[PDB]
Amino acid sequence: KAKVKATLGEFDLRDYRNVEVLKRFLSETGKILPRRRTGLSAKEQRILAKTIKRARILGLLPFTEKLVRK
Amino acid sequence: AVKKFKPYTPSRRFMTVADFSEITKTEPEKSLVKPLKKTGGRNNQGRITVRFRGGGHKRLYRIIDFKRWDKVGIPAKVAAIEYDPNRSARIALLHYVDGEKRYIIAPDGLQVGQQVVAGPDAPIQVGNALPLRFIPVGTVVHAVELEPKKGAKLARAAGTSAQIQGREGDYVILRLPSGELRKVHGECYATVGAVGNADHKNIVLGKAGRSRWLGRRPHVRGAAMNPVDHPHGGGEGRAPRGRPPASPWGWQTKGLKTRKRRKPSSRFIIA
Amino acid sequence: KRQVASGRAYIHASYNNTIVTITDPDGNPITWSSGGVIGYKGSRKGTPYAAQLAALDAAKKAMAYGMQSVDVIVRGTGAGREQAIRALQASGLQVKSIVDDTPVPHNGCRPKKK
Amino acid sequence: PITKEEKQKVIQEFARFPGDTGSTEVQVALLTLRINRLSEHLKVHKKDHHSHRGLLMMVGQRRRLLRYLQREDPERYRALIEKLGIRG
Amino acid sequence: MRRYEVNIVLNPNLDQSQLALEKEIIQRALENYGARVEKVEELGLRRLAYPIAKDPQGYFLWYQVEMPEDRVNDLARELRIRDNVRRVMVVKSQEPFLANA
RNA sequence: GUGAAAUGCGCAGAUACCGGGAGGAACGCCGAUGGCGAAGGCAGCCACCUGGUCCACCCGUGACGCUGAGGCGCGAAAGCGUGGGGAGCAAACCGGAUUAGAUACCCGGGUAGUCCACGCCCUAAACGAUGCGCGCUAGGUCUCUGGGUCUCCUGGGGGCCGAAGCU
RNA sequence: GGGGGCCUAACCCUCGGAUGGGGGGACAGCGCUUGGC
Ligand SMILES: [Mg+2]
Ligand SMILES: [Mg+2]
Ligand SMILES: [Mg+2]
Ligand SMILES: [Mg+2]
Ligand SMILES: [Mg+2]
Ligand SMILES: [Mg+2]
Ligand SMILES: [Mg+2]
Ligand SMILES: [Mg+2]
Ligand SMILES: [Mg+2]
Ligand SMILES: [Mg+2]
Ligand SMILES: [Mg+2]
Ligand SMILES: [Mg+2]
Ligand SMILES: [Mg+2]
Ligand SMILES: [Mg+2]
Ligand SMILES: [Mg+2]
Ligand SMILES: [Mg+2]
Ligand SMILES: [Mg+2]
Ligand SMILES: [Mg+2]
Ligand SMILES: [Mg+2]
Ligand SMILES: [Mg+2]
Ligand SMILES: [Mg+2]
Ligand SMILES: [Mg+2]
Ligand SMILES: [Mg+2]
Ligand SMILES: [Mg+2]
Ligand SMILES: [Mg+2]
Ligand SMILES: [Mg+2]
Ligand SMILES: [Mg+2]
Ligand SMILES: [Mg+2]
Ligand SMILES: [Mg+2]
Ligand SMILES: [Mg+2]
Ligand SMILES: [Mg+2]
Ligand SMILES: [Mg+2]
Ligand SMILES: [Mg+2]
Ligand SMILES: [Mg+2]
Ligand SMILES: [Mg+2]
Ligand SMILES: [Mg+2]
Ligand SMILES: [Mg+2]
Ligand SMILES: [Mg+2]
Ligand SMILES: [Mg+2]
Ligand SMILES: [Mg+2]
Ligand SMILES: [Mg+2]
Ligand SMILES: [Mg+2]
Ligand SMILES: [Mg+2]
Ligand SMILES: [Mg+2]
Ligand SMILES: [Mg+2]
Ligand SMILES: [Mg+2]
Ligand SMILES: [Mg+2]
Ligand SMILES: [Mg+2]
Ligand SMILES: [Mg+2]
Ligand SMILES: [Mg+2]
Ligand SMILES: [Mg+2]
Ligand SMILES: [Mg+2]
Ligand SMILES: [Mg+2]
Ligand SMILES: [Mg+2]
Ligand SMILES: [Mg+2]
Ligand SMILES: [Mg+2]
Ligand SMILES: [Mg+2]
Ligand SMILES: [Mg+2]
Ligand SMILES: [Mg+2]
Ligand SMILES: [Mg+2]
Ligand SMILES: [Mg+2]
Ligand SMILES: [Mg+2]
Ligand SMILES: [Mg+2]
Ligand SMILES: [Mg+2]
Ligand SMILES: [Mg+2]
Ligand SMILES: [Mg+2]
Ligand SMILES: [Mg+2]
Ligand SMILES: [Mg+2]
Ligand SMILES: [Mg+2]
Ligand SMILES: [Mg+2]
Ligand SMILES: [Mg+2]
Ligand SMILES: [Mg+2]
Ligand SMILES: [Mg+2]
Ligand SMILES: [Mg+2]
Ligand SMILES: [Mg+2]
Ligand SMILES: [Mg+2]
Repeated sequence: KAKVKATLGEFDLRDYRNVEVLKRFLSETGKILPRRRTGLSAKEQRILAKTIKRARILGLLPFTEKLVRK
Repeated sequence: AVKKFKPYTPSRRFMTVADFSEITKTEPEKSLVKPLKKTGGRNNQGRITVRFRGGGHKRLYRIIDFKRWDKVGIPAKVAAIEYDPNRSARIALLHYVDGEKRYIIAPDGLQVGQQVVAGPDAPIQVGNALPLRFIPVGTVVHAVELEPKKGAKLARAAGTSAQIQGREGDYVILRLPSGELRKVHGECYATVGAVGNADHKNIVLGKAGRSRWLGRRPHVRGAAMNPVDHPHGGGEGRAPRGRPPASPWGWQTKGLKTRKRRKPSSRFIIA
Repeated sequence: KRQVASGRAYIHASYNNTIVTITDPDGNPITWSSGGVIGYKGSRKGTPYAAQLAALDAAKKAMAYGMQSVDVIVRGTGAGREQAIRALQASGLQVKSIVDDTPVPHNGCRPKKK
Repeated sequence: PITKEEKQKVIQEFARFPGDTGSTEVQVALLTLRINRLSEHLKVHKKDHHSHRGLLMMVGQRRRLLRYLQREDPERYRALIEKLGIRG
Repeated sequence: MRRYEVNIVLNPNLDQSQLALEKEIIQRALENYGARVEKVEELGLRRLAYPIAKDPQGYFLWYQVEMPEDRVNDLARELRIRDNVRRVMVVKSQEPFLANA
């Protein structure tokens, strides 16, 4: 419905720095988005999450943003 | 860790003595400005003021550097770790490059040939002492002054130690070996690390005799006496406390705080 | 404490009783209510209706101080969940926002026997 | 881990001929190094048991091979075993 | 010797003068551990997802080095000692794995 | 707090809200019909030390193999020893309720223990209830991992349906 | 007059003599008086 991968070109998904890239996988809660929404490969999804977490430690990414309007 | 003994005699089957591995091939103490006379089982009137003392082995007194700030910046080599019959801890005879020699309580980890030093400058390398206000919050530390310029008095027993909990004004929070939370002053020096010989708490005297060599006379129960001697006296056949447990002087002795009330030292503590 | 127009509303809703607490932008409370305050006791306290009434009462008491604008913040799952909110609509306060800040561990503390 | 170079100091030294990278002499030497590495490791990581199994396997693998070499030729054995210094 | 990517995050509310002072300690320590540097990046202040040390912002760095893999742990220890250092993090350098290429 | 309650806590100011601090234990989303390990078993992140395993090149030694009584090593949870640590949970224990009774299921309390170091214990539905190795005997489909110019071929794992056959 | 906070110089502790430095501090100690155990 909006495969996150096709929404952006070539990118080094190991880079734990490009916020605008990774940020598009975190949902409106900080929850690392499922492979049923990122559409990545088995390996892709993995090394991804690892680099995401890496970022969240430097403060480049949220652990949980509170649920907005509802 | 601790030397045991085969039961070739009773009371030898149980007794364990400390291993002196750390003790650096040094029997004699630093005869120099280090040893000194020592004595005495009761007070300056002839009267006994501490029951059940005396008879211990003879002992020379090793002079220990507790201030360690009169040699700021001057480094020193850890020449030796020596045995010391006056404290639970082992001591370290260090040779200052200055040429002067001094005894410091040897901490854990410390071993001969350390470039130990003391001053605000000093690194957070173990063995080094520096005013509390400079030591990074969290660092375990020992041999702390209580007020500035009055030598170490906290955490000196074997394997003891206090931790820095945080700051607040000119004071730093410590958690003493007891567990007390306390605001100690900033300028108060404190040598980094924890006290050597932590295995001490694990020796087992084994026989009644061993206690005697330590200068401890036998200790007699209140119950074993007569009413004339002790509150618990009157032992008409192994009898129970007449209520409620009390000292030879008549004050209660099972939970009964004795710390003074309006002590000024009070407001610097936290339970 | 003092009179203020802007503010916030916290909705605590557990399966056993719902409770709301109005507070100024800093977070410091102004007024509160709950199934017990209203009059209900025991099982009824968990009722969405109870939760409704308490919401109105807390809102009502609030408008008295000067409350008008209020960001809504919910923590719970109780029957008065959205119900407390539906009551903040018709409250007479401007429902400036609505957010779920229900606490939830990243798996750390062992739960009760349930 | 063992350095790529460190392996050659061994391989080059134990081969019977240039390009030899499989002679019993070599495999044994190649294990022996790797064995002693683990040995010295577990000497500090007493708790690491899974790795200790590795050591048993590797020690066993070596143990077999020496049977074989001592079997078909006692000469390279009495020598090789001596160079690496084992069996004692 | 191995390649690393030493991140470091410092207190933003400090002056620019002491900023140079802390950067000095970074270097000396780096050298004391034979951390010969390479392509370095200093992305300055940035938006933190969560208040690190009660502070909504933070000054960033990022290096790349060769050094004995043994003294890499000891190094991170030396860095964190400063108060204005909020987040040291050494990482194994890795060739860019890429998808959607 | 429950089926409803009561014990409990609360005007000596509790619950609900915000800020600041201490401490222990476990790792949400990723995450799954998934991966690793000989088994027991193993999950935030980081670095260090280390075991096993798979694919390719067809270069090396040339049967050096398989199994394996004893022996040795590992071996969940509980439990034991000495000494640490103790937030949550929680046998025993205490109270409330339920019931004819209720040493229980439910509720309020609660200690060993759960955690760390070192040393024992050596059991289990330690279950695939399926000992290890090697060759042989249709395929269809889902998935994990590797190699090759790649709508397909070629290895090694994890599943389901099913030839022959077995039962 | 009561309560909170800070100060230093009484008073107390301490620092290689100090007419001074550091720490505590109108507290504590001590005097008279009050009630209690
Ligand atoms: Mg003399
Ligand atoms: Mg004397
Ligand atoms: Mg010297
Ligand atoms: Mg006695
Ligand atoms: Mg008698
Ligand atoms: Mg008499
Ligand atoms: Mg009496
Ligand atoms: Mg009497
Ligand atoms: Mg009798
Ligand atoms: Mg009596
Ligand atoms: Mg008693
Ligand atoms: Mg008294
Ligand atoms: Mg009801
Ligand atoms: Mg084997
Ligand atoms: Mg032959
Ligand atoms: Mg042998
Ligand atoms: Mg032998
Ligand atoms: Mg022999
Ligand atoms: Mg031998
Ligand atoms: Mg022999
Ligand atoms: Mg009160
Ligand atoms: Mg209050
Ligand atoms: Mg709460
Ligand atoms: Mg709080
Ligand atoms: Mg604070
Ligand atoms: Mg605690
Ligand atoms: Mg903590
Ligand atoms: Mg599984
Ligand atoms: Mg396996
Ligand atoms: Mg299982
Ligand atoms: Mg697990
Ligand atoms: Mg782990
Ligand atoms: Mg699992
Ligand atoms: Mg091929
Ligand atoms: Mg050939
Ligand atoms: Mg050949
Ligand atoms: Mg061959
Ligand atoms: Mg041939
Ligand atoms: Mg067997
Ligand atoms: Mg256990
Ligand atoms: Mg205990
Ligand atoms: Mg215990
Ligand atoms: Mg409980
Ligand atoms: Mg219970
Ligand atoms: Mg009880
Ligand atoms: Mg009955
Ligand atoms: Mg019972
Ligand atoms: Mg009973
Ligand atoms: Mg009974
Ligand atoms: Mg009961
Ligand atoms: Mg029943
Ligand atoms: Mg307990
Ligand atoms: Mg027991
Ligand atoms: Mg316990
Ligand atoms: Mg535990
Ligand atoms: Mg621990
Ligand atoms: Mg045994
Ligand atoms: Mg076991
Ligand atoms: Mg099973
Ligand atoms: Mg089988
Ligand atoms: Mg292939
Ligand atoms: Mg195609
Ligand atoms: Mg194939
Ligand atoms: Mg697999
Ligand atoms: Mg297959
Ligand atoms: Mg007036
Ligand atoms: Mg007036
Ligand atoms: Mg002054
Ligand atoms: Mg002053
Ligand atoms: Mg004077
Ligand atoms: Mg002054
Ligand atoms: Mg003063
Ligand atoms: Mg006074
Ligand atoms: Mg008086
Ligand atoms: Mg009295
Ligand atoms: Mg009384």
